[PDB]
Amino acid sequence: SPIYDINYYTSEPAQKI
Repeated sequence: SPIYDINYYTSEPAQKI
């Protein structure tokens, strides 16, 4: 269920993206 929170890969490159 907490798979939706696995998008932290995006939450990391806050500066990159």
